Order: sequence, then structure tokens, then C-alpha cells
Amino acid sequence: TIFQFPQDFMWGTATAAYQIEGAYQEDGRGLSIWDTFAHTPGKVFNGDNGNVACDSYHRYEEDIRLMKELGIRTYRFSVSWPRIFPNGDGEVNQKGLDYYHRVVDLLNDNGIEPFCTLYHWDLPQALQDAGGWGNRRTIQAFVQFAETMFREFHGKIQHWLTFNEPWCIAFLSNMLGVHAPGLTNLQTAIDVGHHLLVAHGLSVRRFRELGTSGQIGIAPNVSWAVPYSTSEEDKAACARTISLHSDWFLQPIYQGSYPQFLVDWFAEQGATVPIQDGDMDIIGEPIDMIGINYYSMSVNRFNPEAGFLQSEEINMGLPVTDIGWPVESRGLYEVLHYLQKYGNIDIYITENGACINDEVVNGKVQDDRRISYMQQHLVQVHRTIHDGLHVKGYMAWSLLDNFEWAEGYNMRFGMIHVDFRTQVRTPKESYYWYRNVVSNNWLETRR
Amino acid sequence: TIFQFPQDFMWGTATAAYQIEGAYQEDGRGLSIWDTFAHTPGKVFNGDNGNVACDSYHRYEEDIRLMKELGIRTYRFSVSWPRIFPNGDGEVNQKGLDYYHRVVDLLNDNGIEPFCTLYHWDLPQALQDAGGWGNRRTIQAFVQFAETMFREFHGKIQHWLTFNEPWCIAFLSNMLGVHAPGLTNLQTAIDVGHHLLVAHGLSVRRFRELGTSGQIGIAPNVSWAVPYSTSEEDKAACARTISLHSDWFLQPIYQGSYPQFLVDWFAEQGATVPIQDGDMDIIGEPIDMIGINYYSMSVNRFNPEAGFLQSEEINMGLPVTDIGWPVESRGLYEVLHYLQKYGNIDIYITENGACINDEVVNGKVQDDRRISYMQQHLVQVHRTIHDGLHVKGYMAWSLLDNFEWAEGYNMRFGMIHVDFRTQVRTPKESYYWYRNVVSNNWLETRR
Amino acid sequence: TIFQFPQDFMWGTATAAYQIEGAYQEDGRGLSIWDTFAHTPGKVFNGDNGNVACDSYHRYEEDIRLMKELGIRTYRFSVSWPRIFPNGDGEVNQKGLDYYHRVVDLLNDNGIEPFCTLYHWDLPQALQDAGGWGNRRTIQAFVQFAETMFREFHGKIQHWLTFNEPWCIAFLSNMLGVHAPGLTNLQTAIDVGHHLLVAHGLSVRRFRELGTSGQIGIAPNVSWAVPYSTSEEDKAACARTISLHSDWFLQPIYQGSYPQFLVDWFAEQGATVPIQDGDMDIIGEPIDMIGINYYSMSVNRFNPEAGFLQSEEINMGLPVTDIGWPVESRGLYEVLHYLQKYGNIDIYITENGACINDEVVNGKVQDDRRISYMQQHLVQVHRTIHDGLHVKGYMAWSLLDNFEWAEGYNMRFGMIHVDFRTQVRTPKESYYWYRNVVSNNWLETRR
Amino acid sequence: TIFQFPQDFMWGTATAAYQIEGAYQEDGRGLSIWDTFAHTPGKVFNGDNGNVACDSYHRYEEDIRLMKELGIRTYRFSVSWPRIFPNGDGEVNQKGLDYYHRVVDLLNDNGIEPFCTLYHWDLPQALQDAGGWGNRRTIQAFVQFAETMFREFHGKIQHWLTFNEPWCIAFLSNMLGVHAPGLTNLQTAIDVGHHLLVAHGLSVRRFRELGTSGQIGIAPNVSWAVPYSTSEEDKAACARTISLHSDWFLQPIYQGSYPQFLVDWFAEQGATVPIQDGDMDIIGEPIDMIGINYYSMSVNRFNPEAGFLQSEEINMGLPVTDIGWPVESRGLYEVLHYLQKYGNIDIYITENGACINDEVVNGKVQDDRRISYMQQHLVQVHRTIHDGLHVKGYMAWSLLDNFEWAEGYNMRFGMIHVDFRTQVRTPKESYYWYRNVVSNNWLETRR
Repeated sequence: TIFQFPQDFMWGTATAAYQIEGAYQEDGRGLSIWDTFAHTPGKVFNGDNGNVACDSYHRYEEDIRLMKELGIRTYRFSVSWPRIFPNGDGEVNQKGLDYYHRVVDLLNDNGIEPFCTLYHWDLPQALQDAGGWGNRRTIQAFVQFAETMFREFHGKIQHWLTFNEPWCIAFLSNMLGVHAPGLTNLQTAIDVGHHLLVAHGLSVRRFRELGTSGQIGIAPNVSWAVPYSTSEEDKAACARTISLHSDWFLQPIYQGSYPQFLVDWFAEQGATVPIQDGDMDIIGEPIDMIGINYYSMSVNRFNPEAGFLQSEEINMGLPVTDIGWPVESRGLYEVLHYLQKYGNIDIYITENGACINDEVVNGKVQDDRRISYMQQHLVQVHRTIHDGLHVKGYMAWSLLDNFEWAEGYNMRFGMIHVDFRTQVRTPKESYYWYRNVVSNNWLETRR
Repeated sequence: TIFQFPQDFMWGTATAAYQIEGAYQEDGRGLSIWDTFAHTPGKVFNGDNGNVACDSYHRYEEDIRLMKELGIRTYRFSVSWPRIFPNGDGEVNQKGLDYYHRVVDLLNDNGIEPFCTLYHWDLPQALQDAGGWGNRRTIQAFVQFAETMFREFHGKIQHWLTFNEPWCIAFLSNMLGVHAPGLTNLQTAIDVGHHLLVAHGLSVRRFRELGTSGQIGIAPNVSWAVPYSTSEEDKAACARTISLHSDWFLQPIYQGSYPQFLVDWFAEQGATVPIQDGDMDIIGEPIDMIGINYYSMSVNRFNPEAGFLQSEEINMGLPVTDIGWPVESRGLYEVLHYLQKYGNIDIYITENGACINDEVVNGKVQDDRRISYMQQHLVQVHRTIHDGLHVKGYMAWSLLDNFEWAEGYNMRFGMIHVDFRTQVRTPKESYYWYRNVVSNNWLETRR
Repeated sequence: TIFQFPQDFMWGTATAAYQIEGAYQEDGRGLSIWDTFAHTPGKVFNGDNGNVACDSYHRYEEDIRLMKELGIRTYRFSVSWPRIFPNGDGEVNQKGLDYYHRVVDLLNDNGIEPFCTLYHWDLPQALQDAGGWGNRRTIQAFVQFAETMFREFHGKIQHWLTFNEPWCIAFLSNMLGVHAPGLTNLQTAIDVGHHLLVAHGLSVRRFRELGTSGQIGIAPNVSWAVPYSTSEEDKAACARTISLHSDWFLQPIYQGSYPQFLVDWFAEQGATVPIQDGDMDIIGEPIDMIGINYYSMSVNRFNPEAGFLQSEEINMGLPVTDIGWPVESRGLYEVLHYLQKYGNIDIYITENGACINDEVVNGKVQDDRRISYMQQHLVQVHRTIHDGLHVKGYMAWSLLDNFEWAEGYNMRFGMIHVDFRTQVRTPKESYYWYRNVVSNNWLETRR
Repeated sequence: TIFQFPQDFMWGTATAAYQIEGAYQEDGRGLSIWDTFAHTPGKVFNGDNGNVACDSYHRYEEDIRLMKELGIRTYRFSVSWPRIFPNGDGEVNQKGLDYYHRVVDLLNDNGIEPFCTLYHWDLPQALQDAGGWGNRRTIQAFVQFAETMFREFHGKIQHWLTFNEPWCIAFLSNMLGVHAPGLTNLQTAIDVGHHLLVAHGLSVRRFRELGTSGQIGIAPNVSWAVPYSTSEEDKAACARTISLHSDWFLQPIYQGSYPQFLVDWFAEQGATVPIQDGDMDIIGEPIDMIGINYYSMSVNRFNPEAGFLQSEEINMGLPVTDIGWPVESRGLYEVLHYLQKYGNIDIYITENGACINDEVVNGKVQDDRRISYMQQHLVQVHRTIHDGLHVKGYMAWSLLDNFEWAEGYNMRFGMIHVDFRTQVRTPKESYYWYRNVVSNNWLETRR
């Protein structure tokens, strides 16, 4: 089957700063909460950290040459906050700015549109010392950071996201302790989520007041759960699972309120959203688009023991990736249709890919399972576009094998293999497959 | 996840006569339309036929010993019609009967309940010469055959199916020409479907009048199609695809009428169901259960060029079996819930498995993909049971690698490998996996 | 057996422009009908195109160094028309000319005689928009192109071909829709064939009037079919098959008329050659030699269903190449003797080789099957030379693995492996074998 | 392509006595000239002999069971002369007769028609001591042998051949010294050829006079040579090559004279046929059919140094079998049409196969090259049948890997592998392929 994409469909790949950039102490970079986390025994697999990662602080020109041969039109990257404000608050670091000017100018020289993520999880440790996103002062530190980038990069970047994956920043990091800063306290997690949303709406204001170029949105990770039985309780469990990832952030943005059922759920557990007067109005600032990060889908049942959402995922026997996620691409189709509750808004798939850990054998990385995964999810993209939904582009997660957070370097997501021993880049067989798709601008499934 | 099945859940495997029985000219067996078909150049891959197949005419004792070690409770098999009535009409062949007495007695000796399929596609060629199922005389020949088996096997068989896969018998065989008798004429296909349904209802009558033991139903193959877009036309295409396999036979049985939209569809193509007065009443004869044959699921779109149903299947990029079918087990869950339109009727999964063509390597057949397939579909079975649906058992398709109709021996479905060179049986790794499941009577999915 | 070739025998390799040149938008190159074709979903395998191909636009020096180590005396290449006349009609592009000056000067510097093909299938899309070879205006556009090259390259090129494979240009492209422009209309195919023949004779005139250096001919692909039975109808079917490839173009050239039996055949199908007064005289312009392109041979029988020539090829069970062609080299011997009907004309084998898809393993490409194929066909060449036929040289198809038209890059013909990932060249084992043959100027078959 | 054979086409396999029978001293068997030859250092590769061969003297029942599973209709075998007349002349050995009665009765029990070759090269050494076929007394010894077999096996054998491969018996054995008795003298070779022809015609007389059942003919090996150039001298060389194998024996039989050109040729070399009055009349005895033994084809040129026929074979570069013969199946088609010079006589292909030396790997012999060879030659058979030639059956050379004369056991021809270490039989993959062809009675070539 041949799937022809729209003429102006935006193909890309995506990275984040702390996962790829190879120089954590260089040019006066301050420490993030993730340097701290990764440097703590027991937090990250094998004690891996992003000290060197892909050395993309130094090897960005080769990566841009590689993503130019790809035939790609955008590149999503994040900005290291503590490179720009090494304390989070104080005086700007021009060296930090200069690096991103070197990157962006190169991208722009090569006809690749920067898609910039301001916040991808590297909060300056200095601000964490003051309570991080639990402290409202961090909202102001963020708006300053945002302003600085809006003004510095005015005509160079046309696509902006405030926050990558608010669910992770708040709940995975502060309720589940899995990600930096590694806390396990519901109220803290809810504080963090509320404050990043205020920070978000205030940064969109600044963007509009400064007349910055391009468009600006936010990029939630998106969950999809489908009930094991037909019971109302299994249905409720799935509603909780879905809504906390997306609706909990998107309904304040789009509709001026938090999901009441989840508000009530957390009240049961004795936690309340720290909403001040004027907050919901600020959060409701009109945004131009959103990014959607999608990897996986699940079948869940109510289970009072199954975590703070009491929603257990069923091992259905599906084939999983090397990180252990079942591949079921329909979840993308389903969640995109779900999100039509906020209107036929502009949506970019700002992350989608697979942990497939193949390595270089006879000069190539024969990652057929990555081609398979991608091909399945691109069919769902074409499908939604042909349902008339405004899905505007797709960024493959992961240009490069990189530092996969609590997994370390063990879990490979890249279309380009990186030997962390040598820093040598080997474009995988998916790379050349993707090159074809993004250059032809149609996909074909064959037997 | 541990899936505990009901105490009295019925585990099995399934075969058909012409696919496994090794002796097509033996003991006065007449020719079926499938001997004829398989003996015609171009009809079956490689000119394979069931002349020898698995030689189960001779090796049934070893197979019954193997399925006894399996820990299984039923065995679904079909009866070769032209063994019993070598012309279809005339005098009974006692040698034919004796063979099935040898098989049944053995099964019953071993605590395995026979699940008998009267018609699994081997129409006596003699009756085909007279027009086969297009001729109503064949209805009478069938009722006679049915009676003979009901009376001969009275207390020995407690589970009976009239017809296996009416959609194939009628449409695949007479409209698409893919199966014997290999015709391509809608009206003939509709005649055949109508007449097998009258034959079915008349045979259930006889069953009740003779006070035969056990329960009697029919075993349709079941299709499930889900629309590519949200359009009414794609929806309509999927309704046609689903309904012709199941509703077209089940709605006459359960509700006394053919699906009107499909009636109208075929009228458009100039074909009409040859319904005589009294026919629909006969077809509405109460049955005790149905079997459901499920392998696969599809995403379809309306396409006026896509065959007589104008319903095109989309290659979605999913992993396929070795015969080329995507595995998506949810379709089983979905179609079982669909069929609740006829009531919470008793349902056996009388076929489900996968073509996985692994062969013997170092004394074993490491058919991990078959274990994977089966495990996924058994979760769907537990799931429906726990939705309160009366799903009563599960027969794995295929005890043995066998003669896969127009594929010949190329496509292996068995849990026991058969080297057709030697007739040697090698239980595959799925066999020992299934042994565990059916003996423990619970399944576990693990990573 | 030792086969000694003539002292002044001309050994070569061959490429075409769109198959190898790596820069389809570069230096004001206009689009050909093959860019268009290859950019259309479904036309070429895997959506491959010649956008980059072997990048021979940039890597020609390395290729010329490689073909210099080969010990070769000519190089057949084609000229990209839309590089010279980016619209087909308008003003010359000097950058296009300069490239071929860079190539030719290099060749001439290295003692390798250019063998130039003016037309190898890349009609400017602009002219196709006006009807392409169906339009007589394209005849004039072509003569202009030809002139430009004759005058630019006067003393540098001594060997010229107007058209490569007229049968493909006309019938494969316009009747069978397989090649650009992908039409399926007999009359159009016949128009195209007639107009390229007028274009051809007019270009030979110009060549003579301008006093251009060297010799000029045309290079048909040559078919050879041998009848399955001894019937007149099978014989007739083979006559049609053979004659449409060669005689249909060669008999106008050499004898001033089209093959009447094929004229009558096409009249039956309602198509007529658009012959204007003076046309056949123009086409009969004396030419200095022809090239012959030979790959394969077939056994055919009359079959009224077997396409517009009603000539079915029999699968005889012969070993095939990786593109699926039987190797039977006698067909070369046979067709060279056949063509003696036009006189003992000068003939170059301007293409012969095999799709053998071996890749680099331990630093070499062990393409023994290519050595085998070549060795068999070179025996046939020596054989005809020793029958006193004026066979003047041999060009191996394919210097380089390249863009094999509707096959894309899947089908490798090269004596030098190209990794299209890297553009790395690895001379195959046939390269070093050919080096020996062309340098010793004799071949030896051994067991 | 599907090739349907005639309903009553005769499929078989073939062996000879000394090549397979495992018991050279057993039951009073006298020595043949091949025991003698094989027991002489330097005559046979590796000093192999037929002392044990396949032990088919003892294992014939298993072989007949194997050729029964094949689905075959005839079996060609030879009779060991010195088993029946251990001196050639004297008193019959009943134990010898009994063995062949055990073999024939078994065959006939299994519905396999014996196709009996009286002479397959094992002349009693005793007669060789008296000059063998150079002595006319051996003609009488032979007629006696023939009678004995005609009378003993009257109603049991319906298909008889006097001599297998007269060219070998005479010229290969007595001119070229390659086969027993290993002489190199033209005149002797011509004597042998003339005397075996008188022996042949006299034996056909006896056959008719005794009213023996069935039909009787002779089975020449058949050569086909095609000239390298178009010269008369190359043509003449090929005529000599072809005619000595077939015409030299067939023209006395069918036309009452030896090929004059070959008569003159040998007269030049000072040799004359020892023709007595009445001889040519005896040789012209009407025969019912012939067998044709075909393996290979060649391209030859005149060369005054190229042996006693001055006809050199050109190594054309074609792929060869493991004994080093090029496979070119058209030679079968060509020679069958050639032989129509004797009328549309009944012809059986009483030998055709390939030396392919594959061995047992993982329990099978993957002899794809043998399937390939056979498939090509069976197409030629269908082809001639469909040209209306009376080709009546086909016997594959070789049921079993066996003693390949001067090659010993090194060169395997069998469709059943024999481990001469163990005498274990392993039917090769060609066996199961042939089983399909001979049982369906049609062949299919596929890609």
C-alpha cells in the first residue's frame, strides 16, 4: 500500500541537550538536576551519566551533515538551561548562547528548520536547591530563560516548545522518583505540574509581546490505555491513565480547568493543586500547536494496588522492543482522534521511535525492527491526516543513540549508531529507509 | 500476567479429513471435489494433493497417543463423506464407517471427546457432476450422510458441527474459484450458501428427531475488518466484509433472514438467493452452540475496484505469519463481542493458529512465533470469558502439519511437525508449551 | 580453449547518464521524463530514482581512474539532454557542456576513446509536456541537441550513437507503460518509433554536413526467440518478437521500409505508421556501424493472449540471473548471423552483461556468475569474428552498479560494486578477470 | 509453465548389473571383462570395482520399495551375463536365473514393468579370452544367452533391449581403451561393432520365433555436436561425431547399410567392416522401438589432431556437472528430431541424468542442480511429444548412486544417495521432486 504524505509535511528527528551534548563542565555550564541525579549511585543504570554522551557539543557539524543527507526538513533539539543561566537566575553565559548560535546557523545554512524545546528536563541544580518547580520563583527564572532565547534567536527559530513531557517532569520525577529530582510525593508532583503550566503560559505571553517569529506550543508525552474488561471500573482506570499524561496539562491550556475527576481522585489522596487567582487565566494562553510524544499503548484494568492511579497494565503477550514496550501503533491513531476534544488543533509528532539495540555487524546496523516499528506508526499518521486531522509533521526519536535517562546508554533509540567508545557515527539501515521516505514524501508497505 | 481458565474449559486441536488422511483410494473411498481440484494443474501450489497427506488413515493411533500426552480434552476432526457414501447418494461403505469407529473408540478410550465436523469440504465428485451444492438434491444426499453418522455414532460423539466455514464453501470456492470446485459466479456461490444452510437446518432436525446424543452447531470462519478512515463508505465496506463471513449464515440461523444490505448489494450485481417457501423456517432450527474459526484481522477501505465487495485491505505494516497474515489478536475479542448480537450463545473457538514454517533443527522445532501467536489469542479468550461471554473451549489449528488446501504442504500450521518424506512426527516447541497450558488450565505472560 | 581476439578489437564498459550521474538539479539541469517517472509512486521499485545514483557527476575522475586500470580502450556513456538544453528547445547550458568536456578530456588524456550515446532515454520533461516523441517538433529539438554536441565535441569523440534501444523508447515506454513516459497506446508507440527514426536520419545528415569526426550509428536492443514447436504459428510468433526489436528500426535504415508483416500486424490492431513524404528517404541515411545490446534469448510459442505480439515465452527451466533472465549465449551468435541480412555491417556489442547481486564480503565481491556469463558471451563474439563477421568491439554493461530503471538500485550489473550508502567503489572479481582478458586480448576457458 | 505429459507416458529409473549388484563371486557368478578391468591397477579411478557396489544382489527389495514410493511405472535394469552363463557358453546357472526371478516378481508384484537390458557391458571373461566380440563365436554365445532369458522370462518382461550403448562397447572400449576390455585398435572396435549388430539382429529373430511377449529394441548412447564455425569442415567433423554414436548402428538396423562417409573415413585409416554375406540382412531385422541415452551436447570444430574423428570439442564456458559435462538440454530436442530420418519410430529415453555429488547434510541431500538438470530435459521431452514425435517414456539415470565405470564411486548419478560405507539409502531431494512429476504426470517450471 502506498501512503502519499502532504506536500508540506514536516519530516524530522529529535534529540535533547543532556542526552547528546558532550561537555557538561565546559564553557561555564552549570550543573542540572540530571547531572546530580546521574552522579548519585543507584539512580541510573550502571552509573551512566551525560558527562560525555554523544559529544554533540563538539560533533554537531557532522551530525548536521548526516541529517542533511537524510533529506530531513526540521531538527528538534533542546536548549541546556544551565549553559545559558549557569545558576538558573543570574547573568547570561554568552558561551552558552554562542554554541546554540553555531548549531542553529548551521541548521539554517542547510535548509533544516530548528524546532526548539526550551525545557527538556535540565533544571539548574541551583534552582532545585531552592525547591525547583515546587518554588514559584522558578517560574520567573524560566520566563527569563525563555525571553533570553526568544530575543537571541528571534529570526532564526520558527518553531518553539516550552516543555517536553510535563507528565514526566512532574509525576515520573516527583511522585515516582524515577527521574530527576527523584522525589516521591504526590503534592510535590502536583505543585511541579501546576508551576510548569504557569511558567508555560507566561512564556507564551512573552513570546507574543516580544513579537518573536514562528509558532509556540507544548509537547506532552501521550498515553493510551484500553480497558481489559467492559466494566466501568476498568474504564475509569484507563481514563485516569490517559488523562494524567495529556488532559491534566491540556485542559488547563485549552479549557481553563484541570480534569475534575482527577482533581477529586487526588483530593482523595489528600493533595490539592496550588492554584492562585489569575493562574488558570495565564495557563489558558492561546498556543499555535502542540507536539505529541508517542511510543506505546496498553490494556489496563482497575487494581487498587496498582500505584497511585490504581490502574494495572496487562501483559497481553504482544512483541516488545528492547526496552520492553509492546508495539501497537493503533494507539497513535486513537489518541490523535481523542485529542480532537480540544479542536482540530495543529499537531506534530515530536517523538516516536523504538529501543532496538542492534549494533554494527559488517559495517552496518541491520535494525529491521526499527524500520518495522516506524513504518507501522507512519501508516497511522497518514491515516489521521486522511481523516482530516491537522497532523503537521513527524520527528523520529532519535537522531542518535544517546543517554536514555535512567537506562543510560544501554537502550538505543537512534537511527544513527554511536559507538560511545569512539564517538563514531554509523547510520543504521533505518536511516537509509527513512531517507527514502522523507525524500520521496510517500511510504509503501509491501510483503 | 496469570490468566486462569474455567474448570470445565475444553482444550483441543483440530484437523480435517482430506488434509491429514493418508489413503484417498483405499477401502473404496470415492473421489471428492478436492481430489479433482488438487489433481488439476494450476489449482494447488506445486501440484500437491491429499493422496497421502499425513497418512492419518494409517497413523491415527500414534497421533492419538501424541494428543493424549498433550493433556487435551477434545479432538476436532472431519468425516470424509466419500468414504461413507463413495458416490454421495448410494449404499453405505462399512469400511469407511469402521475407520471412524477405530478413531472414535481410541479417542474415547483415551478420555478425549470427539468433536465431529460432518462437512469439511470433501463433496463426493459424483454429486458435483450433478451440480453439487448448486443442486438441491445434494441437500438430501447430505441429510442421509448426516443421519448415517448420527445413528452409527450415537453414544460415542457428543459434539457435532454440520459445516466448517460456509463462507469458503460458497464464496471462496464458487465466486473466487480459489477452492474446489473452483467456480467464479456469484449466483452459484449464493446458491451453494443457501443450500448448505437448508442442509444444515434439516440435519439439526434429524439430530433432534433421532434423539442423538450431545449437541450440534455450525462452525463459520469469522472475519473482522476495521475502517481505515472514519467515512461511512469505509464503514460500509467493513460491514460487508464482516457480515458475509458470519452474519450471512448466522442471521438466517438465528434471526430467520439474510442481511438485507448484503441482499441488496448482491441484487445490484444481479444475484438473488434461491429461497423457496419454508426454507427460512428450516434454516432457523435451534442449534446448541457455534464454533468460530479465527486467524486474522484487517483494516479496510471502500474501493470500487476491490473485488465483488469493493472493500480493500490496507497493508498496515504489521508483522505477518509465513502465509502472510498479520497477527492482531484483538480481532478475536472484537468479533466475539460482535456476535453477542445473536445472544450470549455458546461458542467454541474451533480453529485458531498460525502458519510458522520452522522445521526440525537439532531434534526440535523452535517455533517461538507459534507460541507467541497462541499466547496472544488465548489472552483474548480469557478476556471474553471474563466479560461473561460463553466461550466454552479452544481448538488449536492444527494437530499436525498438513495439506493446506491451495497452498499444499508448503504452509505449516501444526503443533506437531510431520516430515512428509518419512511421515515422522516431531512435536514442536509449541506442543510442549500448549501441554503446560491445557494441563495447568492457566496461562502466564512474562517478559 | 584459447580464444585470441583481433589486434584492434575494441574493449569497453558502458553507462548511461541518468543511471550514474549524481546531481539531477545541479548546474541548471532540467527534469527528464525519467525524473518525473521515478518521482511517481508505483513506477519504480521502492521509489528509487536517479537523484544521486552513483554521483558520477562528481566522482567521474575516480571512475576514469578505475577504468584506466581495467586496461580498457573505449567508454560508452550517454549525454544528459536536459543538462545541455534544460528545456529541450531553448538556450544551451554551458555548465552542462563543461561537465562532458571534463569527462571527455579526462578519457582522452587516459587513452580511452569516448563512445557517445546522444539519446539514452532522458527526454526533457518540457518536450514531453508538448507530447514528446509523439510530436514532430521533438525531432527538431533533437537535431539541435545533436548539432550542439557534434560541434562542441568535434575532434574529441570519434564514435557516436544517436539512439540507445529504440524498442524500449517506443514500445516498452509507450505501449507497455513500463518505462518513462509510461504510456500504453500502440499508435503512440508507433509514432514515437517513427519520429525517433526521422530524428536519427536527420542527425546523421547533420553529422556528415558538419564534417564531424569519427563514425555514427544507432544501438538497438536485440531480441532472439526460437520456436517451441515446429509450427508455422510458433515460427511467426518468433518472427514478430525478433523483428520488432531490430528489423522494425533496421529495415527502414538499411532497406527503406518497415517490415510489412509487422505493418500488417499493427494495421490489424488499427495502428498505422505516421509516414510523411520524404521520411523513409531521410531514415535511409547511410550509417557507419551499429551497436547491438544483447542479454538474453527465449523459446516462444504463439499465444493469442500473450500480449500485443501474441508470442508467449516458455520457462524452459534454464538457470537465470538475479533479475530473472535465462543465460543462453548462443542467441548472440544467432542474432549476429541473422543481422547479416543488412550486409556484413560493422557491429559493436555496446551492451552485454548480467544482473548478479553479490555484495562485498571480506573486502571483495565474489561474482563468479558474472565472470561465467561474460566468458560465455565472449566465446560467441570470437566465434562470429571467426565466421568473418565484422564485430568490432564489446562493452560490458555496466562499469558500475547503478540505477536499473524500473528496478531501481536492487538489480546490480556492475563490474564495480557501488555502496549507494557511501558511494564507495569496490571493483568486483569480474573486474580483475575482465582486466586480464582486455589486456591480454585473448580469453581462455578452462575446467 | 505447465507441461502436461501423455496419459500413458512411461516414467522410470535405470541401473546396470555390474554398477549396482553387490556380489561378484556369489552363487557361481563368473568374472566379466569389467571385473578384470576394474581389478587392473590404473584402469579405474582409485582402484574402485563392482565387487560390492550397492549390494543390490541382496538389497533389491528395499530398492523396489523405494522405487514403488517414487510412483514410477518401469524399471530399467540389466542382466549379468556371467551369472547366467558363468563361462558365456556352457551350462545355465539356475541361481543366476533365480535372482532375476526374485527381482522381476517383486517388480511385477508392485506394478512396475521390467525394462530389461540383456547386454550392459559385462561380457564373460571366458569369451574375452577367446577374443570377445572380435570373435563371431561370441555372437552365438549371445543368442543363446538371449534365448535363455526370452524363454525364462516370457510373460514377466514386456520390454527388452539387446545392447546398451554400442558406441561405448565398440569404440570407447576397443579404440580408446577407456572401458573394458581396454583395447586401442580401430579395426577391433569396428569388428566389435559389426558383431554386436549381427548378435542384435539374430536375437530379435529368436525373440520373434519364440513368440516372446512384449517389444524389443536397442539402446544407443546419442551424441549431438553443433559446428563452431559455418565451414564445411567443421560441419563434417560434427557429422562424424554424431553419426558414429547413432547412425553407425542405426542405419544398418533401419536402412541396411553403414554410413558411407564414415565407411570411407575408416578406410582412409585402413580399417574395414568385416561384413559377411547375409549380415546386413540379419542386422535389418525389424525392431519395435529404440532407447536413447542422452546426457550432453557439444560445439565442435575440425582438428586433424583431435583424435581418430578429427573433431575437437570447444569449451564454450557453459556450466558443467560434477563429472564435467556441460548441461545444454536442447541437444535432446535436436537429436530426437534428427533421428526422424529413420521414421517416427518409438523412442524411450532410457538414460538421462547428471553427476551431482552432493552428500547427506542434516539428513537430506539437497541436490538442486539435479532437479534443475532434469527439469530442463523433461521440457525438451514434452516439446518433442508436442511436435508429434513418438517419445514413449523417460528413465532417470540413476536410481542409486553406483559404480560409474572408470570413475568408480566418485561420480554420483543417483536420485537415491548410497553411503557405500554403510549401504544406507537416502532418497535425495530430486527423488521427491521426481515423485511429484511422475505421479502428477505433469511438470511445472517456476521462478
